[PDB]
Amino acid sequence: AGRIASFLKNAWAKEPVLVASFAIGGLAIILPSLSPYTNYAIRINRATPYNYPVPLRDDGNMPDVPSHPQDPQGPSLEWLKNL
Amino acid sequence: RGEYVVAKLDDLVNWARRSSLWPMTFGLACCAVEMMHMAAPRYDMDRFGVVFRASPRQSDVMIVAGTLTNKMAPALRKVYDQMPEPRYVVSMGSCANGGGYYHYSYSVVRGCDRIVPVDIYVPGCPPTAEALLYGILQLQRKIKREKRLRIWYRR
Amino acid sequence: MFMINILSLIIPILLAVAFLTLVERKVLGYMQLRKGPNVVGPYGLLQPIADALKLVTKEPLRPGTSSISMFIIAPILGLSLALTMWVPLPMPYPLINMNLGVLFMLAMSSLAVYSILWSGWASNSKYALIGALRAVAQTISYEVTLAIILLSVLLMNGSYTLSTLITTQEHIWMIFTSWPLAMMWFISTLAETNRAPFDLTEGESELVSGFNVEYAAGPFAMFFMAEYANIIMMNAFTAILFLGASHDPHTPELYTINFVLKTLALTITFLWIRASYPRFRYDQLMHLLWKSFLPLTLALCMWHISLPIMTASIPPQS
Amino acid sequence: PFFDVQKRLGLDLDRWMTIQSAEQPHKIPGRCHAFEKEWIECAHGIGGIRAEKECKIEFDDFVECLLRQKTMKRLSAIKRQRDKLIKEGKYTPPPHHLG
Amino acid sequence: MTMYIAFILSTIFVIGFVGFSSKPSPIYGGLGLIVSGGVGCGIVLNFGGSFLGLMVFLIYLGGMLVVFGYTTAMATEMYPEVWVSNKTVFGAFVSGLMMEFCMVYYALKEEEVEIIFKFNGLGDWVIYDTGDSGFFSEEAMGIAALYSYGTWLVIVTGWSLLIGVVVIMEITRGN
Amino acid sequence: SMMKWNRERRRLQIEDFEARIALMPLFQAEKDRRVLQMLRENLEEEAIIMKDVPDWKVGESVFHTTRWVTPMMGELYGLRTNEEILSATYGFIWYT
Amino acid sequence: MPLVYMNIIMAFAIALAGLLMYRSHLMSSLLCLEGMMLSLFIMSTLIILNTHFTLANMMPIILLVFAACEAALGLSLLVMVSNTYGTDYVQNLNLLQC
Amino acid sequence: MWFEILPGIAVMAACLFIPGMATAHIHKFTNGGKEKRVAHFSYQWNLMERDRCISGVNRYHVTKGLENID
Amino acid sequence: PTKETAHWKPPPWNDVDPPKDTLVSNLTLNFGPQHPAAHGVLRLVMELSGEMVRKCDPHIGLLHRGTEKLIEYKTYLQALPYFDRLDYVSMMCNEQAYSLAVEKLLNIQPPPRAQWIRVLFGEITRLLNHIMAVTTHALDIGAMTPFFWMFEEREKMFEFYERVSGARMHAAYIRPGGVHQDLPLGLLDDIYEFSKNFSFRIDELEEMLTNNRIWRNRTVDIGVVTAEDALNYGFSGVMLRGSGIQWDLRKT
Amino acid sequence: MNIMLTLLTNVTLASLLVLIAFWLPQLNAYSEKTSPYECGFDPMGSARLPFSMKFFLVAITFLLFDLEIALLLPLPWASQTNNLKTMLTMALFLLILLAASLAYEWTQKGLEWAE
Ligand SMILES: COC1=C(OC)C(=O)C(C/C=C(\C)CC/C=C(/C)CC/C=C(/C)CC/C=C(\C)CC/C=C(/C)CC/C=C(\C)CC/C=C(\C)CC/C=C(\C)CC/C=C(/C)CCC=C(C)C)=C(C)C1=O
Ligand code: SF4
Repeated sequence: AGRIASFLKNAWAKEPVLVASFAIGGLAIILPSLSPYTNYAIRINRATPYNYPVPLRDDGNMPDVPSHPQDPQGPSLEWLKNL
Repeated sequence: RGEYVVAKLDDLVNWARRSSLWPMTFGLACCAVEMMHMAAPRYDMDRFGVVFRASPRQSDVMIVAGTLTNKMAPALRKVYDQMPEPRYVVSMGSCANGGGYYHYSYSVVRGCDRIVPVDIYVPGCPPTAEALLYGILQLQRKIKREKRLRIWYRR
Repeated sequence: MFMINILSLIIPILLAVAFLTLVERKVLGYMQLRKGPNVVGPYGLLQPIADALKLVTKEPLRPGTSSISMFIIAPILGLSLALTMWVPLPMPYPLINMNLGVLFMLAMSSLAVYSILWSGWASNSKYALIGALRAVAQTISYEVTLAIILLSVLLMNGSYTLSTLITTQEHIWMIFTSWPLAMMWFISTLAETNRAPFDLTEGESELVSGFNVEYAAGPFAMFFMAEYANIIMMNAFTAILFLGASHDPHTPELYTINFVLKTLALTITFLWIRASYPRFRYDQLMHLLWKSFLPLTLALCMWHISLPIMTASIPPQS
Repeated sequence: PFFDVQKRLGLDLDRWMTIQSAEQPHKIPGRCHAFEKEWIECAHGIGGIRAEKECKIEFDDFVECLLRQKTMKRLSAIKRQRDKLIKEGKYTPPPHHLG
Repeated sequence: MTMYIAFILSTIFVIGFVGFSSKPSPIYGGLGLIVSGGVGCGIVLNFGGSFLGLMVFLIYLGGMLVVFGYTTAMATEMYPEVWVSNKTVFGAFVSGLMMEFCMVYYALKEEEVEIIFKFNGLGDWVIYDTGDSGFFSEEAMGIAALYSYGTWLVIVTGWSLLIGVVVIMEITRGN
Repeated sequence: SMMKWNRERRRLQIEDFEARIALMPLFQAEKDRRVLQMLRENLEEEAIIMKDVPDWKVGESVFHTTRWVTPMMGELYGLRTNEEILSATYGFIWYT
Repeated sequence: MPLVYMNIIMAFAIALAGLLMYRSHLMSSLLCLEGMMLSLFIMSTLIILNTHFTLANMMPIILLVFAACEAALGLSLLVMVSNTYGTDYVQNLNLLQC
Repeated sequence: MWFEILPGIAVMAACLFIPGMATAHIHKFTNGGKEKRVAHFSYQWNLMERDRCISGVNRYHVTKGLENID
Repeated sequence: PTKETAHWKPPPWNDVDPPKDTLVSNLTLNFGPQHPAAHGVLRLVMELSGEMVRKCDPHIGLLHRGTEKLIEYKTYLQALPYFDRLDYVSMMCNEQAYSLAVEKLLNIQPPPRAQWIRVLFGEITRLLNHIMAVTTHALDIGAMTPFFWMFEEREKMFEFYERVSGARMHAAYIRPGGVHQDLPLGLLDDIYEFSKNFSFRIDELEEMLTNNRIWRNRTVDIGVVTAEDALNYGFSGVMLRGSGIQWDLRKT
Repeated sequence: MNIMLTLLTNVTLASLLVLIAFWLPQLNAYSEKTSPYECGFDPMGSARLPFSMKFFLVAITFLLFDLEIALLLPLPWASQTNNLKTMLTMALFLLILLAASLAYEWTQKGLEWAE
């Protein structure tokens, strides 16, 4: 209680650089897990098509895959536009 | 004929030397403090291209500032002997010029000339800063009247 | 006309370095109540010419206790690396679009040790042999901090393409995002160029000069040219890295003017710092970075690598 | 390996990189992905001292894809004969070979 | 003709190595290594290895810096050796020059040099591969995969560097 | 500010890429024809080259597999002009 | 196998000779030793860039990181024989005899 | 009297000024008024090579639109 | 063993060989003699295990003039300027010391105005000499600006020195039996203006040096001198006052 | 070509400067100039003796940190990966190991410049 607070105060006075570094570091690990946008960053990275989306051979009974690149169905990234 | 070109070229060279002489400080006594006053704001040696600070390897002029004792003499000799050409040595102060107050001492040489060639004799005890500065200007005019390549061409 | 562009890069940098030797003697003097050089031409404009001519026609003394090979090679390395390290700079259109320009230039920045060591040892003097190791330790121990600072800053840029750095800043000055980092970076820059607060190699009481002791005239002036070219080059690096500017592609001159103004301001800050501060001690000099700078730099790098992930704001790779 | 903990306790530790037909970053195939796929799927559950002879033609096709020893030697022979007869001067390369 | 540069980059690599290994003064071996590394950075670079070339540039021109750092500290003496001091070093150097010269002369005549393995003297420009890269450098992306697929590699390395600083502590501790 | 600007830059990159995917098929369709043109030109020319040599089976494939491989760039830019091969290999590396 | 492979392999062979055939210096020998790994580093990067071995692109730096560590201790050992013995000249390096 | 420094850096500014437009203008001079087409990836290099081939003058920065085709 | 095995001495039982020739050395440094960072003349033959200095050995005599031999050939009136040229940053203080000795021998006291002029100009000398010490110290440490900023004021002091005696440095002013001659008219007013203006630059120097991080760090708590060990060593002046002994000849 | 042309231009330019520097001026070439220098004296019998030192440890920990700096260099490319979570944890491991090596260097004297 008192000892911990006094030690924090002394560190903030004796080696201020050490406490600043330790603090900002300790944040650096625990925020990314807590933050609700890292999944959105994963979505950012998966969104970028570095290579060609090679099509699939059509044979019937794939309603999920759009027939045309202008078709409504299929993966969409309107969240990317709003972001 | 060749005098025109060689004179213009060597005039350029001696001007460049004249406006960029670099003192090798070397203050031994109160003459050092007066020289330091001469580099102070008021007179501002550094304005004329003189730089005051200079290692003995990169320097053009030695100011023998103060009394030169017997124990000092070998050190001053080794300093000047290492000084690159051109090397004009100015002696400031009655003590360095010859003898001084302590002329008839037992461990003080009776003049920097007996140790090292002196190019400009600056008198004063101490020579008031502007008198030193005037000696520097006299050395500058001496560098102006320099005919190295003329004598080479007319050897 | 490529070689013409090269020459238009070297030669103006040479005049810039030349007149830096005048602007420093004027700025310092005015900072300490001295008028500065104003006798050689108007306002001392011609003074750098005279000293350059003197040093060219000053006798270059051969160090008798030396192997001339390194006594000649070290100025070559120091000067040539300093100039070729200007090659990939983002002027509105950088001369050489090297995909790893920042890493390219950081790697070449480490090469100044390869002039310092040969100068300090080949000249074969006590001051030289001391100052060689001391300055080498300085610059190598600050190169690491330069490296992590560069990486942490770049983690928000996107890549090592140094032309896209402008595209990174565009809206806001990058210092607004990494002012704690830049404050270290700038200072480490001050350390790497061996300037009065952090020089430690001159030390005109116990090292006198450190590396440029026995060097005289021309090879001696070449190391000054390297030193006062690294000033401009690293101040320009910091200028683009943190002090961004506008660049309209239809008007390239605008970014050029803004960038040169930033470089001049930063160099004036260099002269400003040196004209005031005392000089570090080797003990404190390495205490400053090992004990204090490095942990903060590590923590800041951790912060600046975690930050783009949590904000879902990773910079574009291409 | 001597004590293969990798497949016993069930994880890859180094097998991801061992060969170049594995899942490369962003599907960047190797130079000889087809040949080494052929070789690997040829020699699977067969035994090294038995598979080295059945999967031979695949193996040297793989090695020639890696090094191009035979193909570059063929090119060297072609260049040799071309320069020889050009120096001794019979025909001229067609304009596609000049510009 | 700057065609053969991709060849000569290796060639200056060889004879800068021999003098580096000619057992001269330690700094002259260092100079040989320095020119060898500088010319080998071009060898990796013109093959497309921009990042790896600049990487070896940086780390290696720091690494020879530190091996210098003790050469003037724990390796100098009253009379440092010179690249012309010992007589045998010249013989080592010239034996360095004539071997690969004879072999390349053969590879220029027969193109089937029999030394050790099988080699062809028909330059190096052939062995490159046609293709593309889209909008990503293969080398950079591969070295970036260290933090996604290099699961074990970074772990074992970082552990080794920690153990390395520990042993560097302990051996030089001086009781 | 950097968060929003970097999101916009990601938007620009996906747009530029989408252009790249849009135009990739045409570049592929010109490239295979161009490479096959080099191969056929080299084959016809080398056929005349190899008539005199007693043992050189024309157009042979060193590979036992019948599957087509990407031409090794050597036979691509073979007897071609030295500048053509110099560009084809070291242009990207040498370009600034 | 083109001439670049010959050159770096041949450079490694003479590095083997130079380090292993000691002349009189320990520091220069470990210098030859670290040049050895430079030759191997270049050699390794060659095939890896050549064959589009995308993963193996990280092997050189990995190969690098350990190798300097060796030199990191090598020269570190060099000082420890040096302060007592005086030099790195390995001909006094004889105390351990029997 | 700080303005005495103003000439001193002014030429200095000009000294750093020249590398700015000189590289900027020459690029614009060389590439038909367009700025240099930076090729940071092999796709850019392939585009530049196809532009050079299509130009027919071995000059990539020469560009022809639909008027060149049917 | 056959033959050469004879020259194969058994190893010791500790497994440590008898420590070889003593290489312990501290690499003597001469640290001079020109070395203009000593006011120009000095020699320090230093013995150091690298950094921590083990044992120094200053060599004074590098500016040796036979002044103490020179005095007993001139009269006291002729002997006065030696003291002026003796400690050339505190001229009038040395002249005060010598003159006070002389007319202490003579059982003579200077007139009161002579005493007041003496103390006023001795204090101006004190200002000059302290400016010397602090500014040149900052120059050694690295600070260049406080040198010139206070040296302009030192020149202003030199103007007063010139206006009273006749030379800006070596006054020969304070003679036995009172000062040589009266001050010029208007000198007091100029002294008044300078004194008004001086504190605003004294504090200005303070702010640059006092609270600065690196001025303190290079200087704070380096080379402590014990108060007891200070006075036995013959230390005096601020050297004593720095340690803590309340002693000052001006008061006691 | 281009880049190599710039490197060639710079090295030749530098060599012309050093050639004019070392050849143009004239020297009388007298013996006593060769005497070496130390603040007025010569460096007695030193300036090549083995340098009994202590900051060797700082010099070597430089290199040991430089390897890890090389290891963490690929980060800007690495941040462009699909599995960002693993990259985050493992890069954080690398910087934590940096800090731990520095801390062990710290408490166990180490980076403390030896006396
Ligand atoms: C009482 O106690 C005391 C002490 O202790 C106890 C002391 O200690 C001291 C000692 C203190 C001092 C000496 C104080 C010095 C004070 C001064 C006012 C003098 C110094 C003044 C300055 C403004 C400082 C200047 C120093 C700087 C900036 C840096 C210092 C460090 C260096 C390494 C510099 C050393 C000098 C060098 C290198 C020489 C300079 C060379 C050049 C400028 C070369 C220029 C070349 C060119 C321009 C080339 C290009 C030319 C052209 C024409 C371009 C075009 C050409 C083409 C080919 C294109 C004292 C006095 C003291 O009282
Ligand atoms: S001449 Fe006068 S001021 Fe100069 S040193 Fe001698 S006594 Fe002192």
